[PDB]
Amino acid sequence: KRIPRKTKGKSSPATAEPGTSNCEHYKARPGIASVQKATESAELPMKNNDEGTPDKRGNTKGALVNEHVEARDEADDATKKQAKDTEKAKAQVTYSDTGINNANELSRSGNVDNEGGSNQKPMSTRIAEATSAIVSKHP
Amino acid sequence: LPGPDAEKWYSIMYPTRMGTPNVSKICNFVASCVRNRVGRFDRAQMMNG
Amino acid sequence: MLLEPLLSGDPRMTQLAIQYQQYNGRTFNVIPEMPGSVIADCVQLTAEV
Repeated sequence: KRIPRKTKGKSSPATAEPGTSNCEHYKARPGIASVQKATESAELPMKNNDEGTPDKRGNTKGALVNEHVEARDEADDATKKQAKDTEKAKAQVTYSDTGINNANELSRSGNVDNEGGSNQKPMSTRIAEATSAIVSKHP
Repeated sequence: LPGPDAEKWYSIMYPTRMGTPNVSKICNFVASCVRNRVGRFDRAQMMNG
Repeated sequence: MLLEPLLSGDPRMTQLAIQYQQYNGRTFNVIPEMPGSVIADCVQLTAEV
């Protein structure tokens, strides 16, 4: 009854017991808590990729970056997080600086809209000037 | 186009966009013009996004 | 997330599938056989009403 919702909606002779007398004398040989610690991390779901997508307004909510430059930089970002989660200074499993050329790499940057053009101005903006190009005042 | 000024540019760029309310010479001309020949009509996409 | 990365690069589309070529152009295409929807036909029902 009455379940709360996380996301915004709209505007927003009795017993002699021969059974158990418990006393723990067994150790979990891998360990329960270790598998709990690992399986919580595995329980963490997939991280969203918000980038390059239209927002509620329409404008693509990605930052002003070059797409190959961001695609090279995201390897550095996940590499630094890899070094943080291995807790060593050099991330041994790195995602960049290999010998394998990836110059045609492209990621989903906010430089591009859905039509395939630049996103220097917002598109709600450029439609606002598109209709401001035709008005007529009082005679 | 980029830059702050974007208002009168569409009038100066796309002459067939306007209406032709009267018998002004430019209005007779824009009424004599054809219709489906303004704007984007051919793009060359290679990749998604 | 649900359905969000489809929102890039003309999401006007019909049905989706994934494929791969080996080396001489043998593009192995795998198309999922689309089941019928339960939201969409009710949208059709209320549109018919």
